[PDB]
Amino acid sequence: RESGRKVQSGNINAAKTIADIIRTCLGPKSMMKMLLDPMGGIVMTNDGNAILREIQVQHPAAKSMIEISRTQDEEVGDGTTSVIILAGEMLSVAEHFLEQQMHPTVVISAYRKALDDMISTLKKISIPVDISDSDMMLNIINSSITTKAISRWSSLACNIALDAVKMVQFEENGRKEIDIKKYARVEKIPGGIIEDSCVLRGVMINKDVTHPRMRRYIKNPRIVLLDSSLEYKKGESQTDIEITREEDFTRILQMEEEYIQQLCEDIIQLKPDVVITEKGISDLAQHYLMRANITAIRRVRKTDNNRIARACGARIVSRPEELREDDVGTGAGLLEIKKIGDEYFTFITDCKDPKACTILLRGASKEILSEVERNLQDAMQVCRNVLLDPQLVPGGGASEMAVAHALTEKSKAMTGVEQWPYRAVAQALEVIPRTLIQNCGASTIRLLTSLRAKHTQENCETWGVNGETGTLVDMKELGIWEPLAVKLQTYKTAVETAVLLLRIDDIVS
Amino acid sequence: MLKEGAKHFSGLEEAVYRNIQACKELAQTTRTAYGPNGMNKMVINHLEKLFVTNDAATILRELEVQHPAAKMIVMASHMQEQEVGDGTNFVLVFAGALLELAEELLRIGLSVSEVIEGYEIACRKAHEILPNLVCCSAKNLRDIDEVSSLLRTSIMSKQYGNEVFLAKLIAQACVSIFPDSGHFNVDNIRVCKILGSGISSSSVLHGMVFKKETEGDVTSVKDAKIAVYSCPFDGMITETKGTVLIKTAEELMNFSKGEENLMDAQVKAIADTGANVVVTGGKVADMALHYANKYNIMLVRLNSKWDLRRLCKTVGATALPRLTPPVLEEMGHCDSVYLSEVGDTQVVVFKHEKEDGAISTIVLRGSTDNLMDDIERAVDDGVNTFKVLTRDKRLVPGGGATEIELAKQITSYGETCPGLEQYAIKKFAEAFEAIPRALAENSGVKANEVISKLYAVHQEGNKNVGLDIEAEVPAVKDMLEAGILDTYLGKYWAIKLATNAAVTVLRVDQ
Amino acid sequence: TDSSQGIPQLVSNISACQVIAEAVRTTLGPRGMDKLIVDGRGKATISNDGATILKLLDVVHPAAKTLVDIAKS
Amino acid sequence: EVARAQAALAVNISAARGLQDVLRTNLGPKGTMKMLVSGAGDIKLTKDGNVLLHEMQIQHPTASLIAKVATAQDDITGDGTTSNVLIIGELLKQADLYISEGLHPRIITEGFEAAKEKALQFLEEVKVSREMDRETLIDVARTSLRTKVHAELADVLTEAVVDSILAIKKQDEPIDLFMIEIMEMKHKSETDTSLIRGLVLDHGARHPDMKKRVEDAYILTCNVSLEYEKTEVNSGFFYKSAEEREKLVKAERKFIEDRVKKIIELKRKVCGDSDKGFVVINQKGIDPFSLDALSKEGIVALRRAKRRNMERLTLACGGVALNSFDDLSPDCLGHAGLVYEYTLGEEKFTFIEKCNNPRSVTLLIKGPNKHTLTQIKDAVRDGLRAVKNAIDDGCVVPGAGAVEVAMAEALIKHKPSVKGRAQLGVQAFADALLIIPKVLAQNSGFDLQETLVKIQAEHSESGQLVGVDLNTGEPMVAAEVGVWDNYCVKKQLLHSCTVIATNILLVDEIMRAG
Repeated sequence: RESGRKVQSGNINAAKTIADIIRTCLGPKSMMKMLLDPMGGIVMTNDGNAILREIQVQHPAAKSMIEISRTQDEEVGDGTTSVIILAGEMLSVAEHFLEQQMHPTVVISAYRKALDDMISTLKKISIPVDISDSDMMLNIINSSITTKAISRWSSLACNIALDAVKMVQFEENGRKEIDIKKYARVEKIPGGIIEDSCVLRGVMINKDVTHPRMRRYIKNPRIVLLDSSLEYKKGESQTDIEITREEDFTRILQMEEEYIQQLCEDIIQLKPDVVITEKGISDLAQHYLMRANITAIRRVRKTDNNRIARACGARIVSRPEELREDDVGTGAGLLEIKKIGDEYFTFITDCKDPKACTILLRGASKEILSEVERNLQDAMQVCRNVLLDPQLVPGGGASEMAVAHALTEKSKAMTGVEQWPYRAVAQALEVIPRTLIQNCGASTIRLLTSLRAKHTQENCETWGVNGETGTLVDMKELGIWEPLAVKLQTYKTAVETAVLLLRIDDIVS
Repeated sequence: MLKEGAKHFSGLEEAVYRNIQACKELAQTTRTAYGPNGMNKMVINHLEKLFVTNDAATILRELEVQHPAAKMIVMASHMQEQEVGDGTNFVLVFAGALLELAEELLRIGLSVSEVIEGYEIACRKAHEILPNLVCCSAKNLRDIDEVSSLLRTSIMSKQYGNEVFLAKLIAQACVSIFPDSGHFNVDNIRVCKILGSGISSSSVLHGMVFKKETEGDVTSVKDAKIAVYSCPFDGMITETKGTVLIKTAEELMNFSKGEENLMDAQVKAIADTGANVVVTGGKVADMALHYANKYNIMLVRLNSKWDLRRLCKTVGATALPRLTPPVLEEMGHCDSVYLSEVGDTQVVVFKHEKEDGAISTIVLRGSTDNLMDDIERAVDDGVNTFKVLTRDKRLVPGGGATEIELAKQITSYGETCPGLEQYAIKKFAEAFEAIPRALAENSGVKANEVISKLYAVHQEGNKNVGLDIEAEVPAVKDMLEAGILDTYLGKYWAIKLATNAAVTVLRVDQ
Repeated sequence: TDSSQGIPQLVSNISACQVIAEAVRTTLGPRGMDKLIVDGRGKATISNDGATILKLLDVVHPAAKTLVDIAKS
Repeated sequence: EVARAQAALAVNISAARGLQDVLRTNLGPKGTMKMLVSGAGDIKLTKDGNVLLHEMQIQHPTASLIAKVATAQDDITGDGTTSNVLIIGELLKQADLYISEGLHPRIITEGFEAAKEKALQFLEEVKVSREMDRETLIDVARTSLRTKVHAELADVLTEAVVDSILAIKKQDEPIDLFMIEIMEMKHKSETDTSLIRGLVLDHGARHPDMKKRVEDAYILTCNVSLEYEKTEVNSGFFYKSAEEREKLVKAERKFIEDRVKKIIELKRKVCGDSDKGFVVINQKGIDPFSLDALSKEGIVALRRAKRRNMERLTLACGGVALNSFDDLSPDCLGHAGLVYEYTLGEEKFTFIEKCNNPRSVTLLIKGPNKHTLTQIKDAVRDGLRAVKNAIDDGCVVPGAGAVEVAMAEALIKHKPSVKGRAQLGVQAFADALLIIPKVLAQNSGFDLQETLVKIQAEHSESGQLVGVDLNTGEPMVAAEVGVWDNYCVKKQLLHSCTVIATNILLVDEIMRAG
């Protein structure tokens, strides 16, 4: 039985002490968190998702901090370190001045109006980026690969990642909102080397098909996706027992191949040389196709065959008795199975429903593959937010101090009770401008002062704090940039958490 | 320690003090363990059995320590004992007081490496002047008196009271027969206690002495092939079974008839294969016995674990229990098989003589085994003292008279050099001094009365202490010119191995 | 492995050997103040001499065991 | 449990003090020996910067990370792991004072970086391209062994060290994966150590003098059973059916005489005479009545061979494993030029040298079979890993403090990054360099202040790389003493120190988790 301010302050003390070490983990210059296991194990990370899952939390508000980090992780995966930083000082600064005065609902609606004023200010500060220029996309990826500070061959993986996500931009909800990255697929290769690879059309497959079971190479013939009914007929048109007897062998087998050859004649109408079958696939059905001069494929998961259907832009047929070129294998299509290393890798290019290209990476080992991949994993996060919003916001304290001022004149204009949470959120925005001064090592009281002074003149349009040089730098000149969409949802999550724990005054069993 | 890490058992106090303090306490019982002794050490064991002894190698194996500095040095005392005989009493007591002097240099502020290299220069220079302190040699190892002259010091290092009769008797039991030109038995010298016929009636019996009573008649020939078996013969008794006390006694009679004809053929097949003596590590069967008398084959009623393994070594046999009719895979070696009554006990005597392949075994007769198993400890290092592997053993002054002969040289050598190694050479001459200081405190006088004289006599080689009045008041005892000798080699390793141990244990701080 | 040395070890052996000599001091005489000896046996045992009583003692001092073994000899 | 603002940094630096303090006297010939009985509860004699970390039951998380970090250094260098421990706590000492004055750790970490690459710039300046001649290889091998063991033991071992690495230059290999087999001889003195070009077989063929001198060795490294175990089964082990188990017995004795007759056809197949020898190395014991019959045919047949020897004899000499002795040509077998049965101890130790391919060189040490034999085992191991770096680089440098003050002169006096934020980290960086020459000489008796003022003047006077004599306490020139470090070694200790210093400096919470 828990109630009152003590739940509220316990919500404060838990959410604050989480964000303390993790804001030192912020910045490309950061401070690693140390985690001593009781077995003596050591964790030295900055990424809060590995942090929050490893640490032991006893307050369910601290468990809810993981849940809003699970919220940001499942939508993006990045900024999960940053969503918990902003949510601390929202409830740290405003609450105890006002919950000694005890108005929960007013601070909720103050948290409402802190959100939309930030939204318009995002459109004030963000100039649009080119979604038709690689170099406009390049420097923002270069801002992301230097976070882990890996540019061995991640720099050439910048162009591989942008030529995947910009290509796979196709996603509808009635107004074509595209925030997809699952339509892209990386190639996980132990052989070859990264640099003489490039993006290929369609959606490339590495997950199950690693063998030339399709053909060796295909120029003209189409791909066939089969979720249709390929279960053979045991009786005349009946489902009797299967072959387990010589008496069951002679009668039934004549009608077993009879169901299959009708399907095979329907498929040869579009002239393939490759047919993959997933649902209803039988052992006899995929080897009369061997007699029908088509090498047939099974044992593939469904998410492969969503990619393979997007590798050709065709609809997977549920009609068994008629197949067309306008049903499976849209257009001519291309299928290329070549040797990279020792294994023969299936590429499916020439995607009709065009603009579909995926990632081809190949390390000299799997470890050499995996290190470049994580940088390209962060890179495909960024371009997906570029597809989500084609405007770029300056990094550092340029975005934060600009919004931190606009709440103040909003607080002077509205000048109700909500004016006091605005200035509190205005200071809650500055903690990432605060923590970069420890992420560099400079005097924090002077740099926050001069960043206010640059808002007086320059309005902090592109002059924010750098935790790399400790000075208030042009984000145009230094190339520290990020999309508006990743900035908004990071702030949107921190608004959601601050409203959440403000409702929490009782924790009972 | 400031942190959760760093598990260690040594440090600033513990390495300086407690490592040396642990080596002090092990050397504390060895203050009177070499040379003349009034000191005795009762031990109850891990076997929890009452024994008194004066050999530290018996004591230190009963002793356990967690201090690795204290643990390491007793292995080096074994390394001298593996090489030469007695003097394993000396290795601990020399290095023990050596390290106590090293604390005093660490009291002053000397670096440990200055103390490390200081005794090393002193170890080399002493080993140079030490063969110049060779005063005699075993010119005739066939002589009984020249052999007994060496042995009186090592027996004194167990007990002063039995040094003279045993040193003759060991030479009477002939370690003299070895030319020592690569000839030394290590297990065909194995001392055989015969209970009864008290300790001055201890005797001589060359070749392998077996206390076990000779059963049956004597061998057909003394040139017999020796069959050494682990348990060929058995003896029957049983108790209640799974269903109690089995349903008949007919199969008990049926099993008893084949048992006699089994051991009838076992003595027969040994008689057929050429062996005319059987060695039974198990007990004797009655049905086996009365066919062995007609076959004229000598039998041993029982043997222990040590009896078979010496026979598998010396004769060259293989020990296995014969549940089959035995054949000869044992190749009898000894050409003379005797029965003797030693201590009025039927004693199996095997015998052969070769130039560098002879056998000559110590036998002891005493009315108490618990006395005689410590008397053999005076014999154990004394026989290995003959293993210098040379005829002329380069005999040095016995008793410890070489120590004051050395200590005059070393502190003179320590004065001439410069350095901070300079002091540890002078402390090294003090390490010779501590042993006769500890022995004279068992003699019955103070050390400063004694040690003043042995420095004041001169380079002499003769002047030392025993356990007499001449040891006490004048501190002059002819421990060179009265049948008291030591060899060069036992003195050479015991200084060497005590040095390398003490230098090793001084560097460690963990 | 335990050990005790020196004079405080040695005097401890002496007074241990005194107490068993305090017992038998006039047992060759017919007289004294009797001890019937009951052990985990649970049985009544008297004697007229000390040597039978010395066969009954499980000595706890090994130095005092030596004086037993000479006297038993 | 959590560790807050001051305490989380403080436990890390205070543990780095006493870790550096206990591991002080472990580098160079002033470096004293250490024992562990608290790592495994056994009498252990151990010396290395990495190996002492791995044995001690440490619970502080920093020393656990350094045991991981110095492992990457120990894979290349060996010694130098104890060099890395000394400079870390000294580097943490100066920067903590600035934090004790009140300063961000990150601005000092920012000053740790540009200070490092100037020293890395200085390493190309101070590297001395010497030849890889044997006497130049001796001076590296002298200071490597005298770090761990005595100098009298070192110089006997240094003779055996520098010749095997010249043999790996015949294979043109800069590194050492083979010729590193440490074989141990039963002795009582570890004063002796023999070098065999080929291999050392550790056994002696129960009926001796079969063929103890083989000038033409055709090697068969097999494991054929001649003492074959004979079992009667009906269940995979002993069963109750006495009727069934009897019929298998008649074929069990036919296997032993089968393998005896196969040896006779192989000797006439390979040799054809007794002038050319033939050697059988059996991993198992051989029948002595076979060892009598094989000895007359011109065959020596070694038995109970070690399974570790089984692969290495195939690599250098040759000879593959069978369970038969079928007719084989000398192409299927390997060759050795000379076979000699040597005896020391209770076992015969057959020397086998001048292989079909002298690819592996056996380092045979003698010793009293103690931890001293173990202590000379890893000492020559780190002796080989140090001169492994010598074949790697072209520049062998006078070390022992000669570079250390030479860096700190350029770092303090010349600001590389004259902006004051980074020069703060330079001051902690250059003062970190002083710890190796100053305290080992101070341990030798001439204290740290007399040593520093001498070597700073003399190197600024000469430019000749004056080091420090660790046996007097005063600086002497390491070019003539022969206390040298490689260009490969000195970079990594600069590399491994800095990266592990910055991350533990940049923590603020050490939380119990999992």
